[PDB]
Amino acid sequence: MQVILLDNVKAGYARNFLVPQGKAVPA
Amino acid sequence: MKRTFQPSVLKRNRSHGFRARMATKNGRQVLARRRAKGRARLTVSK
Amino acid sequence: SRVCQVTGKRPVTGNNRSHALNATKRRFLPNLHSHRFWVESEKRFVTLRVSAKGMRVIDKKGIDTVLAELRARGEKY
RNA sequence: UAAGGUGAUAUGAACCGUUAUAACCGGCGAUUUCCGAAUGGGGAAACCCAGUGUGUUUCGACACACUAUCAUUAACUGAAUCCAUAGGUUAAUGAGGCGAACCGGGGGAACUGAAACAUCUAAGUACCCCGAGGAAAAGAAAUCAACCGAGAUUCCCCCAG
RNA sequence: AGGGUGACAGCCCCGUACACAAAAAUGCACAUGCUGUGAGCUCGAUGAGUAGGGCGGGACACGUGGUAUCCUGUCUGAAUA
RNA sequence: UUUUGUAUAAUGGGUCAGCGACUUAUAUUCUGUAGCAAGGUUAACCGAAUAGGGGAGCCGAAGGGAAACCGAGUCUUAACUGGGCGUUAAGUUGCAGGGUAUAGACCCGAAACCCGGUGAUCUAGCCAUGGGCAGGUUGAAGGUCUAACUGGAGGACCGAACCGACUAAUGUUGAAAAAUUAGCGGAUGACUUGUGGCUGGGGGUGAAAGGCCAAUCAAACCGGGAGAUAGCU
RNA sequence: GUUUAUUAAAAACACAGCACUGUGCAAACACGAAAGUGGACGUAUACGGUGUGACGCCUGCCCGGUGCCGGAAGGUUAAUU
RNA sequence: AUGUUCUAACGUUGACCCGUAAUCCGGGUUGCGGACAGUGUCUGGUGGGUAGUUUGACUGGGGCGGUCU
Ligand SMILES: [K+]
Ligand SMILES: [K+]
Ligand SMILES: [K+]
Ligand SMILES: [K+]
Ligand SMILES: [K+]
Ligand SMILES: [K+]
Ligand SMILES: [K+]
Ligand SMILES: [K+]
Ligand SMILES: [K+]
Ligand SMILES: [K+]
Ligand SMILES: [K+]
Ligand SMILES: [K+]
Ligand SMILES: [K+]
Ligand SMILES: [K+]
Ligand SMILES: [K+]
Ligand SMILES: [K+]
Ligand SMILES: [K+]
Ligand SMILES: [K+]
Ligand SMILES: [K+]
Ligand SMILES: [Mg+2]
Ligand SMILES: [Mg+2]
Ligand SMILES: [Mg+2]
Ligand SMILES: [Mg+2]
Ligand SMILES: [Mg+2]
Ligand SMILES: [Mg+2]
Ligand SMILES: [Mg+2]
Ligand SMILES: [Mg+2]
Ligand SMILES: [Mg+2]
Ligand SMILES: [Mg+2]
Ligand SMILES: [Mg+2]
Ligand SMILES: [Mg+2]
Ligand SMILES: [Mg+2]
Ligand SMILES: [Mg+2]
Ligand SMILES: [Mg+2]
Ligand SMILES: [Mg+2]
Ligand SMILES: [Mg+2]
Ligand SMILES: [Mg+2]
Ligand SMILES: [Mg+2]
Ligand SMILES: [Mg+2]
Ligand SMILES: [Mg+2]
Ligand SMILES: [Mg+2]
Ligand SMILES: [Mg+2]
Ligand SMILES: [Mg+2]
Ligand SMILES: [Mg+2]
Ligand SMILES: [Mg+2]
Ligand SMILES: [Mg+2]
Ligand SMILES: [Mg+2]
Ligand SMILES: [Mg+2]
Ligand SMILES: [Mg+2]
Ligand SMILES: [Mg+2]
Ligand SMILES: [Mg+2]
Ligand SMILES: [Mg+2]
Ligand SMILES: [Mg+2]
Ligand SMILES: [Mg+2]
Ligand SMILES: [Mg+2]
Ligand SMILES: [Mg+2]
Ligand SMILES: [Mg+2]
Ligand SMILES: [Mg+2]
Ligand SMILES: [Mg+2]
Repeated sequence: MQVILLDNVKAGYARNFLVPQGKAVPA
Repeated sequence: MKRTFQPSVLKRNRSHGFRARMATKNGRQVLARRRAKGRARLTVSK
Repeated sequence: SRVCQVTGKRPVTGNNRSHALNATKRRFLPNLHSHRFWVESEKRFVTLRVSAKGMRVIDKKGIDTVLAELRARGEKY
């Protein structure tokens, strides 16, 4: 899953941590 | 000797009465069949 | 019921087939999971019962678009 | 429309009417108990018991209307929890139940045939379930054809056992 | 036509052919008012967890067969004139 | 009727009256008959039309070969002296009939299998809430190692009600689709009983007999698949 | 005590007692496509299953077969790739 | 590819708060587990627990024996 770091990953890393914690958003 | 029919009006009405028939879809189908046949007495109630 | 809230995937029927081609009825169930989705626009978690396929749909389309579809179908969340 | 009439078994009684409110026929209205989706709560159907509001009362009571549930929408209110959201309340709109077939969909046998039987058959039939309409469904080519062409869907006869 | 009448009726009776009729409600087909629906013309645009694939099933007259095509429970996954 | 064979003491029929079994549809073949004839005939449909239109088709006038293909021939084979099938028999459409096919397919008849319902008012187990057990015995623990006295245990004892059902006789088109009479077992308990409740059919329940689940049980009843199928009578 | 209501009441079933065995609790186990519910508002001195059947004296030898329990060197072996 | 650690998916039939008159359910807070468990699809094993069935004929009755070209 492509993400923009705000602070390619496994979909679960994005879905359940990075995006909810406000650390990234999808590309 | 004790025979099979031992009448109780309360048990009769609870087992087979109008409201017992109306309480389930299959009981309502009984009433629909008996209305379609043209029964004078739909249930044991009356 | 075993229904994906995103895709509407539900149990379908088919056959088990033996080596001797004996057919017995079976079901195929969706790969359903209850999952808490972060909805940034509401600052809230929304739990959906979703197929694994529905989770890929959410990843692609985004949770806001999917929940918009859910509201317009009368699908309560 | 009328010289007759008050449905039947079914006579009688007491009457109504004969130039037009006798009766009879048709249109539109009025009335329309109780049970039943039954909907104010309950219930062993045709019963038992309420709340609220008006109005009447001769103080004993009395009448009438409203009060189900769900969905949607709107307003107001409103947690854990800050904003909130869930929740709550009221109003409006709709639904609900029934019905022979036909129709679309979700499920789906077995006997039987195979001269046994398991693949296969019976058959996507019977049956159960959901939903609709006067019909339904389908439908305007990511279709066929064969280098020539056709031009959505549906139904009938062929092609062909 | 048909039915009735004390046996079998064109002319006894009720009808029948034919010719007419609506205060009221209502179907329909027109015409003409009114509310919303908004024609036409240049210029774009052209349906993605989709098509396709692997696994399991089902549907196609077609039983997996050398098996196209359709549907999809599961895992994937394009090009987009 | 069935049989090698029936007066047969094999089957069926008490009698009468009424009803009761080779059908229908569509395909296909053959026969008869009618029409037309190297042709015959139309289907749906159009038509107010039993008319008329409609020849899409179908059958026939050519076969041989697996086929390409060739064609009164063709196939076989490298090729036939040959050999196989063909060539010198009129068909076709109605109408009637015989047979066949698919359909319940001459009629009646299973035991069963499947699907959806109805049933625990009988009975089995359980749940809740009420009731019942005359009369008479025995004398545990305990109490005040043994004595007296006291005490009142028990799936304890004898025995009515009550619950059962061991034996015999009767009855067996019964008084009764399970009883009556004389005797018999339990009778404070793992007891018995009223009312109500719960468990549902490959399911229940069973101190277990395949017992019981409404006079039905090695898979209830009712309706449906259904005219199941029946090489049998 | 129980049993074949309606030809069997028994030596059959049950039984207290005994043993094996499972079960650490969201127990095993059972009814349920599931949610749940029983087990149990119990917790190994408990609960389920199995066999035996008061009590007394006892209960010998066999683990090759079939189960069950434990093991994991080696062989073989699925989808998948 | 195995192992440790982590928390954020997921589990909780621990505690507490709220909806709330509620021992269901949901939301919240927190503890404990934790990428395990569990579920879907696929797949090997096991599977009279359950189901559909098969289990020949001749024969001096049938069976047993014998036989079947
Ligand atoms: K079958
Ligand atoms: K057969
Ligand atoms: K006449
Ligand atoms: K796909
Ligand atoms: K004979
Ligand atoms: K005889
Ligand atoms: K014929
Ligand atoms: K002929
Ligand atoms: K020749
Ligand atoms: K002829
Ligand atoms: K026939
Ligand atoms: K049964
Ligand atoms: K006895
Ligand atoms: K052993
Ligand atoms: K937690
Ligand atoms: K896991
Ligand atoms: K088995
Ligand atoms: K012989
Ligand atoms: K003999
Ligand atoms: Mg009510
Ligand atoms: Mg009411
Ligand atoms: Mg409706
Ligand atoms: Mg057969
Ligand atoms: Mg339509
Ligand atoms: Mg072209
Ligand atoms: Mg006469
Ligand atoms: Mg397009
Ligand atoms: Mg395609
Ligand atoms: Mg695909
Ligand atoms: Mg393909
Ligand atoms: Mg495939
Ligand atoms: Mg297939
Ligand atoms: Mg003889
Ligand atoms: Mg003779
Ligand atoms: Mg003789
Ligand atoms: Mg004689
Ligand atoms: Mg005789
Ligand atoms: Mg005979
Ligand atoms: Mg006789
Ligand atoms: Mg030819
Ligand atoms: Mg005693
Ligand atoms: Mg008894
Ligand atoms: Mg006696
Ligand atoms: Mg005694
Ligand atoms: Mg006694
Ligand atoms: Mg036996
Ligand atoms: Mg019985
Ligand atoms: Mg059976
Ligand atoms: Mg049938
Ligand atoms: Mg029959
Ligand atoms: Mg005894
Ligand atoms: Mg007996
Ligand atoms: Mg006896
Ligand atoms: Mg529990
Ligand atoms: Mg024993
Ligand atoms: Mg078997
Ligand atoms: Mg069968
Ligand atoms: Mg058999
Ligand atoms: Mg034999």
